[PDB]
Amino acid sequence: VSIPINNAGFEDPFIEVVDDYTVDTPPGWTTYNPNNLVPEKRTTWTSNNGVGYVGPGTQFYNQLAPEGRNIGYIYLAQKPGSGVAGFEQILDATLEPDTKYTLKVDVGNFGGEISLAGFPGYRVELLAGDTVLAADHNNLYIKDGEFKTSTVTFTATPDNPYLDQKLGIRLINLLQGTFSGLDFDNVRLTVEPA
Amino acid sequence: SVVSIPINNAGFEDPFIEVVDDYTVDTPPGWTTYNPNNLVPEKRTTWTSNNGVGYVGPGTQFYNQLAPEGRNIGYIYLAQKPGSGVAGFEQILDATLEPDTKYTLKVDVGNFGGEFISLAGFPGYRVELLAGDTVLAADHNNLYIKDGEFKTSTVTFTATPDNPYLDQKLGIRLINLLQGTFSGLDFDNVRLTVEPA
Ligand SMILES: [Ca+2]
Ligand SMILES: [Ca+2]
Ligand SMILES: [Ca+2]
Ligand SMILES: [Ca+2]
Ligand SMILES: [Ca+2]
Ligand SMILES: [Ca+2]
Repeated sequence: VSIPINNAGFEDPFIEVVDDYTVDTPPGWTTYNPNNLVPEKRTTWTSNNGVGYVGPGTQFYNQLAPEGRNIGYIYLAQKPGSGVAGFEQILDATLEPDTKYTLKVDVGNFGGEISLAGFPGYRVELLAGDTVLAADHNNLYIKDGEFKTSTVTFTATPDNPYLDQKLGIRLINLLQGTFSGLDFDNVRLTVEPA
Repeated sequence: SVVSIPINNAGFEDPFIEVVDDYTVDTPPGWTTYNPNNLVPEKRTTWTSNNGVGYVGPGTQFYNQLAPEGRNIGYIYLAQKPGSGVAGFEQILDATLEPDTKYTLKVDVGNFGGEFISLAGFPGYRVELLAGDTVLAADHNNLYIKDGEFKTSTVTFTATPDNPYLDQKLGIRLINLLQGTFSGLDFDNVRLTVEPA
């Protein structure tokens, strides 16, 4: 009923200090970088992704991390309109027919003070091979300091072109606004019979 | 104070079609053909890629209900293999993106069934709410629609005063994704409303 995802809640690496965070791609995820917005050689000033600690006393959120200690974030330095980037993970599971997939991700708009107000917008995708089967493109209004849960669902029929191809997830910073950073957490993919 | 945004031929009711299950193969009034991948030729002949309007009236073979609104639906068919690109309808609206406003776009998306060369199967759809060239929010094939049925796609978007695209023209796209066969789908009942956030 549940499909396994590595580091699904970005709990690895463990981070001790409040509001600390990494600037390396979270383990178990690759950087989705179709427009080359995330450079090969990262700096703390460049487009970046990583993991962050949302602990008691966080200046980023009114709540704690939706799950565990940690969230995964994407930050883009380029100006709005330059493209997208984010997290991708291809799974060791395949598109199977008469099956309904439910992808749930929590999407965070962190606030605080540089000022962190505003949002670049998000997209969450369910892949089979290279094909986006279903995606939530920025449908939820998320206020600074809050998380909302994005849901993407998909049902494959026996006649689907992409059966037995590898399932995948993308979590995308759209860069359609500033402050152009956002957080994700608690990735969940469950199957049930159609 | 919820108010709607004018859309031309929002229901594809223009033009009138008298005979049930008959259809035009030309771009519907008030809409342009979204063809970013040139999939739909300028002159259409029935078994080529085309789009148009179609009458869903009593006795239709194509659906387990009549049209969601009025007599007519808007359809898009693509003859290429699943994977070759996307095409559908676009209409740029008169209104412009406004701050502190929640937008609600609702569209009925249809998966016709039957035979004609077997119509079972579906290409995938995407509904987009636009400002300028920017897709603010979109429903990329999020609803499972059985052959013979319609489902209501909903796209919402709240504009903040810091939004980079204020005062750009609003737009709507209804897209055949070409990720399956039979590679035709219908649309109907396009509505866009605004209300304060
Ligand atoms: Ca977590
Ligand atoms: Ca650090
Ligand atoms: Ca923010
Ligand atoms: Ca109609
Ligand atoms: Ca069909
Ligand atoms: Ca229905």
